[PDB]
Amino acid sequence: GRFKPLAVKKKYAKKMNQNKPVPYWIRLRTGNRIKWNEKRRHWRRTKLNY
Amino acid sequence: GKTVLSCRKGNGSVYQVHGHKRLGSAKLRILDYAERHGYMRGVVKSIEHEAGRGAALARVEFRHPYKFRRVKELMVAPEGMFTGQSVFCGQKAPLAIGNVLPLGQITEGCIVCNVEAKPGDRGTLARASGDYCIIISHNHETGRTRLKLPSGQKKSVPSTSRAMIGIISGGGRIEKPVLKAGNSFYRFRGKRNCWPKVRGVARNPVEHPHGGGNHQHIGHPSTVSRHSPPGQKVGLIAARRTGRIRGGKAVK
Amino acid sequence: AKRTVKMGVMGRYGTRYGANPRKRAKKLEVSQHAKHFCSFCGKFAFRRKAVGIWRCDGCSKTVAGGAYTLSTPNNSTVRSTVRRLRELAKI
RNA sequence: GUGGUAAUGCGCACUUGCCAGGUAACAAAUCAAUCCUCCCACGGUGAGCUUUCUUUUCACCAUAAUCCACUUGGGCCUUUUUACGCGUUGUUCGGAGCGGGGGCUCAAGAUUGAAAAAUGCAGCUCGUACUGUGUGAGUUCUGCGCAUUAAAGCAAAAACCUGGGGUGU
RNA sequence: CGCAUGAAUGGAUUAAUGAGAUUCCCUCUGUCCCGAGUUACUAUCUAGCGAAACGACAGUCAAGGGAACGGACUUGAAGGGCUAAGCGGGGAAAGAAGACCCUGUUGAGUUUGACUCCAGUCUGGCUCUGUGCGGCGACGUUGCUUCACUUAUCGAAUGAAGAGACCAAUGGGCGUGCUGUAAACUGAACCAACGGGUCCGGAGUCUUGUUUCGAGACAUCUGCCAGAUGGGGAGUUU
RNA sequence: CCCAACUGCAGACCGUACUCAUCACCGCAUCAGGUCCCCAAGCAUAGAAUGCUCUGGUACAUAGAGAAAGGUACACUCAGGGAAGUCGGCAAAAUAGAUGCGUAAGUUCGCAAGAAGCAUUGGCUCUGAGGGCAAUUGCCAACUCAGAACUGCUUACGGCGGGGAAUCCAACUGUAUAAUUA
RNA sequence: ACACGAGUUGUUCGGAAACUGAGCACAACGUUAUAUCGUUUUGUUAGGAAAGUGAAGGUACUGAAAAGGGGCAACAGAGAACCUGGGAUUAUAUUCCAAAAAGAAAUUGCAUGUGGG
RNA sequence: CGGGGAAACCCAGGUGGAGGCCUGUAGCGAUGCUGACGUGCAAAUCGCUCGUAUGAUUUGGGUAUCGGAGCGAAAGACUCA
Repeated sequence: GRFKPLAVKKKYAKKMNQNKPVPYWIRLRTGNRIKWNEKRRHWRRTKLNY
Repeated sequence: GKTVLSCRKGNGSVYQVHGHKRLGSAKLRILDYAERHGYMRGVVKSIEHEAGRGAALARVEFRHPYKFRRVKELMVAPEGMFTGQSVFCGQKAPLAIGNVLPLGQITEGCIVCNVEAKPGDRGTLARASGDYCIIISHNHETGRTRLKLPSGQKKSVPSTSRAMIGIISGGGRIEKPVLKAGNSFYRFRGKRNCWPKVRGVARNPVEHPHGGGNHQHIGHPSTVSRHSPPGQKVGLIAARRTGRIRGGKAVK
Repeated sequence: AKRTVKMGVMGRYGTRYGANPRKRAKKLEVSQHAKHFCSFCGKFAFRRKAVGIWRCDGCSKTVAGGAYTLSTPNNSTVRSTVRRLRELAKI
């Protein structure tokens, strides 16, 4: 819909930023574990209800 | 088992008065100094209809006895009360239809409506369409006035009580058959959630003491004691009589 | 012509609610849709509005008269007795 | 403040000190019906069809808000008096003032201008200049409410408005 | 002569109405005699994709006995292997720790004349709880009690808006607060004019004091104690 | 200090994408289910029924070859008989639009009733009737109904009631066991 | 799908500032061993002293008048001052366009100037 | 509007548009096939047929009443499969 509180708009603003993939260099840190981002998301599944 | 439906109406959840479309309470004018020592004179500004009342109300506009302003009272119109009429209310007020006199001032056998059972009550009784009291006798020592009412019982009101002369507006209503479930619909719509009403023998035994089975039937006498607890009192509550009244109908 | 023998205003309930209850409503049904004499102007102008509210078309007066008619039969006594019962006290 | 016999017209002030009333505010059906849509008529530009036929078939032909200066329907005044007459598709109305003459006002429009052709659209010319610009069927905005069957009678308040009284005096 | 019909536990009728129950008739028909042909989409074969139910091991029969109805054992008869589409006789086929029935010192929903109690409603006593003249009793006191009171308390109304008095005792140290109305039929009223010497009037003053009205020591008041009722509700058994 | 017509400067806050569904939501999913509101063309027709079409939008739903049996169908037909089938006319067939005539018992006088039943219908060329406006006369629009002559039927889209004689029950409209009982 | 950049523009559009409705429950009061309970719109809280406003007058005192505390609940009710044109876009628009604003208006606040009082 | 009658009233033609009225869309339902499906399109769907369709109608948002309790035109219905 068009309506939204602004407080709710930001929560989706944050969650849009967090969907980016794991940087390529950060795999190369010495003693590194993280490979691909495990918290990624797609609106088609697991819907935020904010 | 489950609670009986006559008990669930006691919560007042869904079963409260609707009363949105209503105009407010209908009372006689306040009892004032002028009301007691004199009369205040208003004028009937309109005659209209509460949703869910069978009578016809009246907006009567007095003038304020103290400040400069004009107060509007809403009372239950007598029979021939017409728009533009001047209504007198007080002790000096002459005896005429629609005027409000203190009930000790009214003759002997007059027809009276909208009585107040307590001197300052602004009227509680004989307020239903077509109903009127008949004042019987004034007792000049004790200061009481005996009168019959609509149910035939005869009561004694303190004679400083006020009264309105003449029968109440509506009349009838009852004398006309409804003919359909449909006219019974908006009937109570302006009143309550009273309707339609499932009779007890149809409903299951948890919900009602009549809730029996193979053959719709009560199975135990339907007359119930006065001391029966809530959820039990059902049917005829402490009936002195039962069945057809063949002659008699003594006032109940 | 005359398009019903008896039923009259009740022909709108076609076969339906039974002879005697229809016939009993018909009285009170034609009463309220009748035009009643207005003792103020003199026309027969009153129409029933709501229950008991009777408005004159010539006068624009409204009256509390009630039910399906202007004056219920025991109103006439109540109005005549007090005309008597006021008059008797004045002397 | 001030004109008209009058319905009411015209543009020194302040009034939420107080009061009174309005707007906001609600409603069937029938009939008529606004913007607008469709169809027909007129004929201008391009296109389609062409063995034969078709003065032809298809598309387009537009004017926003805002602000200025005859018709239809209602309420009303003055005049002449009416008891049969006026009027609707329709269940009406009048000495508590019908009908007629002449007027006042309100509602919905029509019209002529400002805006506004400088725009839009189409065609065409050697990325420019030119050319073109209805007594029909629907339609709920409206007439329209003290307004529907009704033992159904159809929310309220802010905010605004005018008056009473007063201030100016 | 109704096993066992019957009167608002409603009896008897009943036009109109019904996706209600039933029976005949006309019409019509592949419902049928008795089946036949045609169509789309399947099944069928292919390309791509590609599961589940189920699964001890397995799988041809006759007879015998057996847990008394065998794929296996006994004695016979069949049996070359591998396959595609069907089919529904068997696998006492698949689903689901039989819902029927019984059992268990397992329940649960309801009912009542079960056993056992609980709220609710009523009832008694004390209490709340005061004052005065009295009447009946009991042994000056006390139980009860008629009546007249008003401050506890209770019921109501009001924007707590005008009580009572002045009219004076069983007190204390003419009338009764009074412009207006007498069937009714829609007008208005404010923010003092004015008089008297900035005050006092206009607009009476006073207070053993309640806001006013009704009831009133009563009960529908309050609390505890006591009994009756009590499937409305609880526990458990049967 | 107020009023009047202009002028001067300023006019802050949040949403604003996209979707609203045979794929954007809920139903474990891009699920033949469900989900409020607004705009709504042409012809046939009584029409928002139903059939086809210009603007807009689509060719996405796994496909190809293809005559087995057996099936499913928002698919048909059948000689003679016509309910003998079957628990039972289940399913199918049948009836059918509009106009005119006609219509029983029973009845609460309202109905029953579209009772039942009979007949007409196209195409073409004509004729009559039904009005408006302007000053008897002149000019004009938009449709409907009736009648006639000639000529044709292979009875030919879609859509659209089978009907009658009685018994039982409930008076009627309504509600009602979402997912076996309406 | 995935990856990498970009995209949502308002004095007037919707809300809020500022309406009331079915209703809700903060204060207050009362209950409860305990508030995490009840009352709280029939004109309106509370045994209840909840007004911070100021008519007239005297020069920031004097006191008429006003009874009934605070707030929320409507993106379909009430209320609301703006319209089209475009070559203004890959994607937003009654939102953007700048001197010939493509332009034409409406309205709120304050302020100066001229005209009047 | 006309006709009949001494009267009371009675007949006929139009207008009008009443009804929990009838046919029929959407809408709301859910009768029959005991049709499809029945490891589905679907943990109740689909096809034709059928009920009602100006009313006790259908529907959005808000708001109120729930666990021995709520709500119920009463079926042990419903209270997030």
